[PDB]
Amino acid sequence: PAYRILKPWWDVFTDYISIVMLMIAVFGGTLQVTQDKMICLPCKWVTKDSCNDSTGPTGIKYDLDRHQYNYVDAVCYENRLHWFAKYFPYLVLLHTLIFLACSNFWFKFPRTSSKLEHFVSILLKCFDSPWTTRALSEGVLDKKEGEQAKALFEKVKKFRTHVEEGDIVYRLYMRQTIIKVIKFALIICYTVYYVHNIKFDVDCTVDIESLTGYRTYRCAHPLATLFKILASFYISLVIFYGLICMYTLWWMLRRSLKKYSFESIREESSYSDIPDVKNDFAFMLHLIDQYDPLYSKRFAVFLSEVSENKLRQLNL
Amino acid sequence: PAYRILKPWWDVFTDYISIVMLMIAVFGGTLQVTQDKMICLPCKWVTKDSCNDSTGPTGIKYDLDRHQYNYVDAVCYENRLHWFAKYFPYLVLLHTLIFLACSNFWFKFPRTSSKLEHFVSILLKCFDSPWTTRALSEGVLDKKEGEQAKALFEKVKKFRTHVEEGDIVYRLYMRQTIIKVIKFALIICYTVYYVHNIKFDVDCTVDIESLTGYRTYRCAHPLATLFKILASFYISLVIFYGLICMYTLWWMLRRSLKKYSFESIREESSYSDIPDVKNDFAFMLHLIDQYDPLYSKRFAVFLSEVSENKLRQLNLNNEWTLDKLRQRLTKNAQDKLELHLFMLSGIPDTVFDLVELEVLKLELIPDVTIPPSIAQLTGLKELWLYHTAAKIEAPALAFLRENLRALHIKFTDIKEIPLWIYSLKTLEELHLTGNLSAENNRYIVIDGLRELKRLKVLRLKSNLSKLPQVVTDVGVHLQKLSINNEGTKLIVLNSLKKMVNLTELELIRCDLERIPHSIFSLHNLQEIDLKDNNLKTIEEIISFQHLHRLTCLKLWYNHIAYIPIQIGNLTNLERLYLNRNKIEKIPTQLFYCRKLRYLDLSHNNLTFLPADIGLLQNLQNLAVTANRIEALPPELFQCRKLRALHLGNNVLQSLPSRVGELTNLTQIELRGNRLECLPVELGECPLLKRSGLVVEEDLFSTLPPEVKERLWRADKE
Amino acid sequence: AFRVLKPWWDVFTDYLSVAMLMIGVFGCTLQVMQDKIICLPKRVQTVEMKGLKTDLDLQQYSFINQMCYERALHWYAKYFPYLVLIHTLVFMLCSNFWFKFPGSSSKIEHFISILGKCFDSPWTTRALSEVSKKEGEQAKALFEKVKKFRLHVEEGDILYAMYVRQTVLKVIKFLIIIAYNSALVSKVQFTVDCNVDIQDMTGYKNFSCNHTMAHLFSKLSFCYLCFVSIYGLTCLYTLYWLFYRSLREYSFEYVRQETGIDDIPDVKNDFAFMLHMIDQYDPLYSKRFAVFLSEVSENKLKQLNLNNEWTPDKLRQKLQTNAHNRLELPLIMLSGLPDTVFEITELQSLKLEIIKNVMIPATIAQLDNLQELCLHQCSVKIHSAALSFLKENLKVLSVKFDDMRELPPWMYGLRNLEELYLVGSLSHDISKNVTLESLRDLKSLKILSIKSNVSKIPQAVVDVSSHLQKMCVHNDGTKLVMLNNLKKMTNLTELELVHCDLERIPHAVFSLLSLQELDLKENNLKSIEEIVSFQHLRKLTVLKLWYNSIAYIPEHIKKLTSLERLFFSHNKVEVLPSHLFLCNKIRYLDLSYNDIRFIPPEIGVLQSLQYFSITCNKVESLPDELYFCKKLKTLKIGKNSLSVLSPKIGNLLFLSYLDIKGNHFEVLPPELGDCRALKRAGLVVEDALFETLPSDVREQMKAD
Ligand SMILES: CCCCCCCC/C=C\CCCCCCCC(=O)OC[C@H](COP(=O)(O)OCCN)OC(=O)CCCCCCC/C=C/CCCCCCCC
Repeated sequence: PAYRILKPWWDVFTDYISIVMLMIAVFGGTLQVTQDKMICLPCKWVTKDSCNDSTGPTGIKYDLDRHQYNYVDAVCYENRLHWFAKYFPYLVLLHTLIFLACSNFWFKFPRTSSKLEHFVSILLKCFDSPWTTRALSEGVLDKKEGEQAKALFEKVKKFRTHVEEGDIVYRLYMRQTIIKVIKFALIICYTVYYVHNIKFDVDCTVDIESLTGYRTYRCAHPLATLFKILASFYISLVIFYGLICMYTLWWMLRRSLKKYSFESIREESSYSDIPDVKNDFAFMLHLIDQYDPLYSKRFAVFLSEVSENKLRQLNL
Repeated sequence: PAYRILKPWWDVFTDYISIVMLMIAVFGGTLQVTQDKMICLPCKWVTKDSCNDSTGPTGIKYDLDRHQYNYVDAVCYENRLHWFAKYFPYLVLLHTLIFLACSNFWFKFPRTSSKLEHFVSILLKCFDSPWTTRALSEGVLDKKEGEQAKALFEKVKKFRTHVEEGDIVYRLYMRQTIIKVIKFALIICYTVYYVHNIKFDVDCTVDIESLTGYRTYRCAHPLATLFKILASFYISLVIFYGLICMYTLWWMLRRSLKKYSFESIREESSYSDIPDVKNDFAFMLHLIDQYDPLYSKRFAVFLSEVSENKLRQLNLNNEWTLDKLRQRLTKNAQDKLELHLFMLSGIPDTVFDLVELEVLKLELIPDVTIPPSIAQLTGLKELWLYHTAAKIEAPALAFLRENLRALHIKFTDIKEIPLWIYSLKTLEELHLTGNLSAENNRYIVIDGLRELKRLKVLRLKSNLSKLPQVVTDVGVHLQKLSINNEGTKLIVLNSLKKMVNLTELELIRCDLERIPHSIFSLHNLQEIDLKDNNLKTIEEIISFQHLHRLTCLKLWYNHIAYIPIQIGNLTNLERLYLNRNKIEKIPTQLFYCRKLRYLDLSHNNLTFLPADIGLLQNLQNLAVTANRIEALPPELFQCRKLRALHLGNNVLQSLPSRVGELTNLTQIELRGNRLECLPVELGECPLLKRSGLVVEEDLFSTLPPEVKERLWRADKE
Repeated sequence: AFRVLKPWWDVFTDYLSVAMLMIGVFGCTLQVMQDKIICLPKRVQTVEMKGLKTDLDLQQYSFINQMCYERALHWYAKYFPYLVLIHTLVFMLCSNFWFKFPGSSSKIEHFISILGKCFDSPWTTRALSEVSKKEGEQAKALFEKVKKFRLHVEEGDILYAMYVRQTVLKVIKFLIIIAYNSALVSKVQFTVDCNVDIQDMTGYKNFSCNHTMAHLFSKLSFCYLCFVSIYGLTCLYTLYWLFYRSLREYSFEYVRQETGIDDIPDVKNDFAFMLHMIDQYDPLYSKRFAVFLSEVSENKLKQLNLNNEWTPDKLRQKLQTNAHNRLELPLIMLSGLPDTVFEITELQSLKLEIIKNVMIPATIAQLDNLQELCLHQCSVKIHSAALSFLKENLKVLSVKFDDMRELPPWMYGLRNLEELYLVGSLSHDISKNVTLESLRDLKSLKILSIKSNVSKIPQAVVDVSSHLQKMCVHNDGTKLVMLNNLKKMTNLTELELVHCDLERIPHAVFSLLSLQELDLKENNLKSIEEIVSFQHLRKLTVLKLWYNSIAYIPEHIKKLTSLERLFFSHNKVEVLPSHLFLCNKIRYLDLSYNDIRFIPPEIGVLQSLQYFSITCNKVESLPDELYFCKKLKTLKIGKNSLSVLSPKIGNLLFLSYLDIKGNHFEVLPPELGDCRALKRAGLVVEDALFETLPSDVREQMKAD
């Protein structure tokens, strides 16, 4: 759809960070599905619902079947292992899916998508228009290119009247950015506060004494430590994401993007009559300026009426 | 995509090495996830937390369940296994992802990506341009092809102006290479140091005696040796990667890639004026040199301004074809074939393919160079230079020295006047328009007018203050000198008496107010018009009788208040044009001139028209327009040869019916006047047609309809 | 598309590499399996049989398994699939190494591109039909492309050496793989005897193990050995094809036998190797390419296009006349000479302008009517029958040598040549032009005109002085020196030297005893003092010393009275002497645009004068004795300082031309009617002098 021109460096960076968060989520989910188990051994010496931990050594006999061990593992995994260590991959899946939805909502929502495509089409057509090259070079003009330039001019004026009235695109991008930054804050808060509960050694106390004979067990969570690194490294990515989003917010609060100033371009070019655009068109010119100055400089020539008069008298 | 031209061989090699490293990471990750474990067995004999190692052989009874063994395995794998042997594939994966991000950062970062896309697009389009093929072969050019070549040439210029300012791409590539080599060094250091910790046999003393019964165990890590060789293979690839990066770093320190000299191409190609680009232009050109020098060779002929000039000239040849030039062909005042080339970039060779052209007119063409094929224009005699700096060669000079007898030069600057124009051997007619008086250049622009020994006409619109003596020397053969000065008085000082062959001395806007003796000393003068010279009195006609050849005194556009009666002494004039003056009345003395064939008295204060105007039998045109004249006498109508009677905007009461004596009337103007109704005799004049009878319509309708029908039938038949 | 350069061996090896990669991937997937070795200890502690209680846990068994897998199983049985993967990656990388090199790929693409342009060109089957408009132009363009390819790829030998290198690498890798795999395939055994010392951990020291997939790995190793054997046999055949015959040279002798063209050469090096490659692909391509390689076939194509472009009717349109009244064909900037031109036999003169690289066939023997040849700035070649015929027939030649080599060396083998027009330029080393001094073979040469910057007259002219008669030289600012070469002129009659910068008339001219005329054009003759020997030129009637600087005329004019034509126009003469007009045989005397003060009366002696030009003089007085000379046919006195036309002018009966233009006259007399041969055109004057004749004289004059 050639929407790459509407994605500045922050958008591309956040897209790649969200892709790597997708990879975190899939990897952690696969591990939590396949090999997230718990190895629980009963504490032989019990002191008030706690483990006492007291020539040739001899192994301790627990007199438990392998199925009693599996039952103890399942019960202490469900009851006593903290829910973060069990559902971190699903949470990162949900969070990064919401991040992707926030990033691509204005691309998938028809009201903003239609206007985005309309503006992108005429920006790309004006970027390849021969009259733009001639006027930035500024009479020789073929009849057919003159006709197509006049048609593109009338399209530019009609689409300016069609778009300059509304500001839905800028509002949607704003809302997406605030939702992303507040969700960054929430994710960081809860994940940092809950990352310490992913422990290798967990004491479980589930009271299945009638089915096993023991009450307190000591459990090893083999996939805990790895998840910890994953969680920590996932946290790092979110931090970068948030920082990137922070800059985006600052950018969209640095100056009013609903008013675009052609002041530099109309000052440097001969045409000093270029009008100042407003609202959505202003915001998307600002995004395009964040992509490349030359696109905005070239589209500046299709808005002035002195260039229109010059084109009319050349065509005449 | 199309970025293959941008990536050199080292980028492709590093991409392949990164792919193999990612395969290492994936394989090791699957093995770590699925099959990585420890198989720990307790040491029965423990002496100070160490495995003491002290009929038929029988197995050792450890009295441990399978789940206690699993607990021991998990605890020892977690605690007493080195972090490298566990997280080697994940470290490899992270390193490959960082390497791939660094290698492909500039293709994703928008600021550099826009510049790279622009450069690649216009470079590919110039490579595929047919003008590239024409330039390397150096024609048949389709107009789509020609407009593509011109527009994309302008695109190349605009891209150079757009990209020469910044050097972001080079800086980003340098930073990427530096990061890729410093991370290479860190990877080698930490990987080589910790590669010996991937051991098969591992002793673990984890202190789980309260849960197992033993403190020390001897585990065997099955995916260790394999991991070891994987690490070794990984290290090998990293070394290769590092080596490649160093070469790239060396490639960016051997020469300044921000200064790409076009030396080899500009020596090899004919266009030796290709300017040396700078900054990101130079860097991307160096990258495309690393990919394929043919790209840079085909792009080089699209930057040179000599290629600008040649493409512009050949495009000019392709635009203005011979057929539309023949359609545009016209004729000058001398009824000679002329061609008005206005606002052209050059002279097309289609002009020079002609053989019958006589008047080559060149108007406002910037610094054109005339090719020799002008020698084909066999009938070439005139040449018009108006605001045109002309550059010519020697065969052209030969054909102009044997054929060209006219040269019309119009200029506003000294340098617009070329230095070749003084080497013509047949030059005869010559108008210099523009100031010829300057520092070391007052008549020294044109000092080669001694070399031109056949001049006969010299018109000088030059705002002149003095006349050169060399013109007076040339005047042995020169016959016409008309100097236009826009109101500047020359110092004659009787230096014009070598005008023996001069016949038409025309002082236009001279503002003399007096007649020097050199005017009436020159016996061959026949045309004398002291136009706009503000003569209050004309008193020097008496001394003109030594001059036997005067035949036409067109004294027009002057402040002449009165004509003395001595003007009646003349008889020999024919085209006595005394128009645009302040004559109070025409006298009878003026009609003593019997040889008058043409009489113009337009815009005068004549009180009336006397009868003696009819003393002019041979008179053909008569224009007493814008006077105060009421009646035409019958004597005027005895003259049978009146043709052009511009009598309008007058106070004419009526034309007496004796105008029926008139026969040869051709053109008459009567819009104006006071003629109450048309006499039918105005319709009687045969040579007077509808074009000549410029008359009101109502008084024409007063005539009988059948006479109007006869005139109409004479017009249309 | 590089598939046209992939023979059967390359495709076969590529498919074998794919199969070996499949084997390696399958082996690695088999290696993924957790259960690899199964070990039981040795010497463990109708018949009812009982099992031996080894007294070991499952973890002890697993520990024994991994210990014996690491320390008893051979490394080949554990790492064979990875070695297969590495070997097949090396094979795949080194099998495309000839294709994917930077400099080699461009040559490959160029060869296949122009070879496909051949295989689709109409001129190939057209050329076979020749052997057995637009398409001709495309043929010529493709032929230039073929020559470009010859100069572009044939020089190097990177392709052959690179292919040899990759084939040798394949062969040595195959040898190493076969040797070590066949050596170590015996180590893939099912039953293994493991003797690890883990008696302290398990209780036993000797174990018997089984490798579960040892049979599968043995079958995979044998299949890989078979695949590598086939690969190596294919590579050995590739080496045999590379080195059994010299692939650095390719002979087109098979086409030489098939195609009637024998100019087809034998290309070498990369050209040869790629021709062998496409011969392995398709042998028709080289046979069809050969008809485009030869250059005599290119000459045949050029001749065919020359005949096709210019029909004889177009040549009828081109037919015209020249300065010597001959039938001329103006051919301008042509690619060559068509045979259709020679089909015209009524032709009397040929004009070839900048038509270079042109060879004259025997076909010019068709047109016998030639007398003139204009070979202008064109390097022309020749054929034996053309030499013979143009020796027999051609007589008039007019060449322009813009370049010294653009003068061809064969003008001088002729003898019948009579006229020569040597227009052009020359350098400082004039005497080194042996082309000039071969005109000793010319016997009939009579006209020589050399418009060139010639400073020294060559010894050529000295040799050819016996039969040469006319000289016309335009130096154009170049000083002419070494005038002994003009001294040894003997039979010369005409001499026209223009801008030779001869300060004085040399003794060369007086050494000439039969000079009909002399021209010293644009030569700075300040004084004329060597006329004393001019009496030796009894044939001299013409002395056209015009645009000259002769300040005064001395008595030495009495030396020669046979002088008839006398042009001193634009001379520096101030006063004529009493001694010019003694030579009564003078009829043709010119002083045009001079500045003579006045005419002395001794002009009365020149009675046999028929032309007396003194136009644009300062002469104020014409005495009546020139009006007394009635034999004076032409008499030009224009633009002088005279006053009145002579009333007794009708006495001159034979006065054909009286140019008195621009003279200050007053009134023409009525006796112009008595003049029998004077017209308004003849008496050119300003029109106010024309208007003066009496009315009856107008009636007699309009009727002459
Ligand atoms: C970038 C990060 C990549 C990491 C992503 C990991 C993807 C897969 C992770 C989930 C694995 C699911 C299984 C987890 C528990 C293991 C269960 C188990 O032990 O099953 C046994 C079984 C082995 O069987 P044995 O008992 O030896 O059979 C002998 C009788 N034939 O173990 C397994 O292999 C698990 C099967 C799941 C398949 C997942 C992929 C396995 C690895 C495939 C590697 C193939 C690559 C071949 C190409 C290499 C050279 C190019």
